[PDB]
Amino acid sequence: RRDEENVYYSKYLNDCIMEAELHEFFSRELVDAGYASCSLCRTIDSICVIIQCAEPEVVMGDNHYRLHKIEYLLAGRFMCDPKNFNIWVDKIIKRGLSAEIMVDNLRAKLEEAMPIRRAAYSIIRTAMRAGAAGCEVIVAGKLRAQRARANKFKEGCLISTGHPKRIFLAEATRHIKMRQGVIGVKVRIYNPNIRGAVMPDKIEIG
Amino acid sequence: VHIPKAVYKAVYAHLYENASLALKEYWRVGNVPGITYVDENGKLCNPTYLHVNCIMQSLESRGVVKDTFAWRHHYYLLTEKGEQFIRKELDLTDDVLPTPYSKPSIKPP
Amino acid sequence: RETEFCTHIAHKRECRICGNYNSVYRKYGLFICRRCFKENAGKIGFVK
Amino acid sequence: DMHQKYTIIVVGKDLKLVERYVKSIVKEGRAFGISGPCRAPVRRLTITTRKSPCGEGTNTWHRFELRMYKRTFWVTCGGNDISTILSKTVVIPGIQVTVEVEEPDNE
Amino acid sequence: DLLERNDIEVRERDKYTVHTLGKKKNSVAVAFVKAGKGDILVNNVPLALVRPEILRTKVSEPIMILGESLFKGLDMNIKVAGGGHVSQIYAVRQAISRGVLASVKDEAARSELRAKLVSYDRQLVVSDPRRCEAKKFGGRGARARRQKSYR
Amino acid sequence: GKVRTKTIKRAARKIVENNYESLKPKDFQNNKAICSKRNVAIIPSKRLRNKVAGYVTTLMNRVVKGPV
Amino acid sequence: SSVTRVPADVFINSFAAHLKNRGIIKCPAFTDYVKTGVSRQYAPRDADWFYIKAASVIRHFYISGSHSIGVAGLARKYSSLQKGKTTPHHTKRASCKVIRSIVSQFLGQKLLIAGERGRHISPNGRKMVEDFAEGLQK
RNA sequence: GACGGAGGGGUACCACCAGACGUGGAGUCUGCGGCUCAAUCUGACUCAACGCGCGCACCUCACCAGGCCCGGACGCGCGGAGGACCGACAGCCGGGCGCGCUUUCGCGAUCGCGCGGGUGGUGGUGCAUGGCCGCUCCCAGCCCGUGGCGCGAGCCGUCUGCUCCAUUGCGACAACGAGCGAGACCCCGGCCGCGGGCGCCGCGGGACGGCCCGCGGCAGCGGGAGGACGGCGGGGCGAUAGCAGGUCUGUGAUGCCCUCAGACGCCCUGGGCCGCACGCGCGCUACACUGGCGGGGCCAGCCGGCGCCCGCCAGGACGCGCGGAGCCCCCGCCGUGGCCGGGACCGCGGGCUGGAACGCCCCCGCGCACCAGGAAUGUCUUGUAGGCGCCCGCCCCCACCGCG
Repeated sequence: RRDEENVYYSKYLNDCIMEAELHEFFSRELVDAGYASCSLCRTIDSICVIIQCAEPEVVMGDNHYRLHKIEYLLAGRFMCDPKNFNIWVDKIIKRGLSAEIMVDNLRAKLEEAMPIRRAAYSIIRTAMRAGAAGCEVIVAGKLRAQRARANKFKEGCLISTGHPKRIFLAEATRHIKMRQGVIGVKVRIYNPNIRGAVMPDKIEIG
Repeated sequence: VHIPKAVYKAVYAHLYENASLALKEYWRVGNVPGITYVDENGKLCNPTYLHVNCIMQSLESRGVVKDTFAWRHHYYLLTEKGEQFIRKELDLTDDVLPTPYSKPSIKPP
Repeated sequence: RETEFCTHIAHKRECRICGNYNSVYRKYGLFICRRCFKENAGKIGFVK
Repeated sequence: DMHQKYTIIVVGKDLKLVERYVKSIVKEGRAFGISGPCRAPVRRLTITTRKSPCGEGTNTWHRFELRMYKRTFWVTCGGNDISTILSKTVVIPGIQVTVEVEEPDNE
Repeated sequence: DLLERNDIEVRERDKYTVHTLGKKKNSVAVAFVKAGKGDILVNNVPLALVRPEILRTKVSEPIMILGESLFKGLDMNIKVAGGGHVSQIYAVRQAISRGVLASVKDEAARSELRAKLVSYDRQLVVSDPRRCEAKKFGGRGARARRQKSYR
Repeated sequence: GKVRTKTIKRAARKIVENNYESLKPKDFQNNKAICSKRNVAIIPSKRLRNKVAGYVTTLMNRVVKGPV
Repeated sequence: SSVTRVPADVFINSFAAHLKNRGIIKCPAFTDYVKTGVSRQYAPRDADWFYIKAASVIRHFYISGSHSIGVAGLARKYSSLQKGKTTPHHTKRASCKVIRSIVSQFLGQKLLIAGERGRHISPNGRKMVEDFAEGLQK
């Protein structure tokens, strides 16, 4: 027979919302660092964050002053006692392969005057360079005439329907807003590079 | 408006102490978090909610702070030149106490 | 206007992500919105 | 030392991540008497919602459940000593770990 | 009320060597068996009185088909919890019939007793694979949907 | 009704011509070991290993008598 | 074998006679103007209903023994549905105080004994019911 | 390509067999047109509008009848510090607060006022769009590199054959070599091992058209045995291409647009969403004896707090950590009588939750239709239909729904 109050089972939920709130602040202020994912490691109420970034020094910038204002902004926001919050950013190898970095690197060219097909193939170049099986860039919105539509530019085979899809493929959606209207851009990258699983279709023989 | 003078000094020093003022964004009267210190001479606890918010737009437009509202809570941060504005108006002659806590050591993940 | 502002006190639930005054969904104290939930649930962690 | 039992509770949602933590936690029991694992009855907080952002379309419901898992061990060793044992346990991220004294009721 | 650590807790054993289990539609009948005096107090209620009278013959069927030659002088304490009023009764039959075949199982009498078991029901020998089904996202029930609108 | 998927049929052919002697006409399990024996072949998941194994036992029958 | 060998419900009528016969408890005079439950709109018409209820109360308590069984748990063992409302029927509780009168009076008769949480069947109670086990099987 | 009241082949209870459970007829519920209002907020109309945008006394609230106050930030030009402006009791007034009015007391630049630039705005256009679901699509199709073929659109591969849940395979094969989708995969279950236990929970196996016989180049089938399971077990994702499908009313989604101080800001008070001749879509409960009805005996699972006096009860007081459903079934009652079926309305009360009943609960009455349903349709193959209950979504309170 057991007591069911289990008081502690809500704190990991608050931590789950925190990871969410941490993602929403990070993709707002750490886009030039290529922010991908953030982690929460509090065991003794010791806050630890591992931001994933294309290059990590990009996050620290100036002897960690840039990080610390935002480290104690995180503390202030989450009622975390100041200085308990600590962020050790990790550097991302194969920066282009990660989807969130790639979709952002497109919004960065598109918000100016770069062509769509030119930057679609520019983004595709990074995924082939990063050993992705394929990269697909789907831009949507008011391209050309006011009546909107989408251009899908895929190089290399890409999968997206199945359980492998949520084990090998990765993706992100950047809602870029331009001068005429909202032209959301979304780039998916299929990578069979993951060593956590092998496609159950793939077979190797003597 | 006609808010008390103490709040202007209270937010500046707190904004510099944490080098940020993420603010609960509430247009409803209720507990006012962050600047619990509004000096004394009238209060020994937090000031009116409206005062920080109305001041925050004034600071953001002038450029003393930069704001990136995310979820309901605001994510206000003291800007690079804010350090000069805050330090000069508080009459601090030299660079005072901000927020850095050394450099983190490699973590398990 | 000391008396007039917010004379009324009422439960003011809000989607924390959305600020919605409707579809709060506070099943476990969470305020992820009926609609805002799928978009943010992936980081929070929820599975089909 | 105060040889007071500390009940071990690990709240981790990823059954596999928490599985890695269990094997290391049991290992440090060679240092101080680990108890046999008491994995939790699965708790599946459940949220089911209409998929459509608007009300249009046939009602379609997306079923969302995440199983937070608690792992239970019981360890009796010095109160200061248990904190050192946790140095050995792997600090893989996003797990809540607590140790609580099973004190003889103060009497 | 089923698949519990305390499926049988009070028993201290003391000669209940044959331990059986009955699963008949999300219901468990756990029967420790001793070579006693034919006392089958399933749920501490003598087999002679059961809640559904018409269905007593079904519970008597394992004991009657097998016969008193092995059944007499054998006592099984069955605990039944989980499931419903008559689902439990089938679980009780599963426990009783598995047990008497399992008191002489090493001896070849298993083949003759299994023959008595399979002529009656293969379900007495093998557990029921039938449980319950998931409700639809639209309408109520696994196999039923809301009456349609126009068309 | 059962018909094998192309992935199973293709790999099975390789496993029947890689080793006919090692595989067995009716013993599915002997073939199952050869199907998942690391260097000899790898089938991700037991069900797929089972799928190839059923065919490689039928293919073993085919190779034994008048091979296709 | 006190209630196990006998049908406990068959014992319920025999000890219902024994409750008035041995003078255990009394009919509380509210046995004429009150109904058994909010679910059971029908008024009990047996006139010996409080004696069968005070035979049920001890049978429930006897098997559970010192399981700290409280008044509500006894009352919610004869719960029925509420009809007469077009809304689909749902199970509703029996009157807790009619049952509470039974147990509080039974405390004096020593078939009910004070304990942590709910009351239990007293050792004296364990003896009285035992006699009717022989009476029922003989 | 789309259609064919054109063949030849497929196919599924979103079709029909064979059947069952229904609805429509009847009370009531919840919406939807219509009516009326001061307002009865709005989208949404075959499927793919109509218990849909997740329980409307207030908030919500978008609507109406009023009433306050700017929170007009930032510059520029100016005005101004015993003072720019902000407040204020006495009475009146307006439900009402100095809200205005008499009256004269405060108050500290936090600014007054324009000039540009504003916070906004469930204000409009989904026919400016992003996203995100619906539906085509319980259907297997989609395409690619190189080479054929024609000036080319566009074919070939992508096949009448031969199987399948399936472009699932097979065999042929100006095509040859791929791939995405399908299947796999994944999620609970069946069983069976072990590790390991505050809760039964972690990890493996096993089922494979494998094995038997027929008939088949082949694909496979069809009858078998064993077996937890027999040839997807209800299990979730979502090919390609889209549709003026919906939503600016889910947001610091967003274009334009529109308003911006007597605000479409924001707070407040009261009301309306439900008023509601009428038609309609899910629904609930009826029409009783295979049944209402006196207790007794219960027996769960998503999985659960329980206890003492006060009360028929609803409910309270005082407490502490604690402990499971109806259906059915055993025995009474009543006798096919609108009946004791049935509970719809209606009058006194007892309540609770709540600032505030109008909401809901209880009890003593009161006993509407309704006796089995016209045209017309809907849903399904085993733990299924039905039959019966249980938690939760949403909630100060409040399931005839929704997911289970």
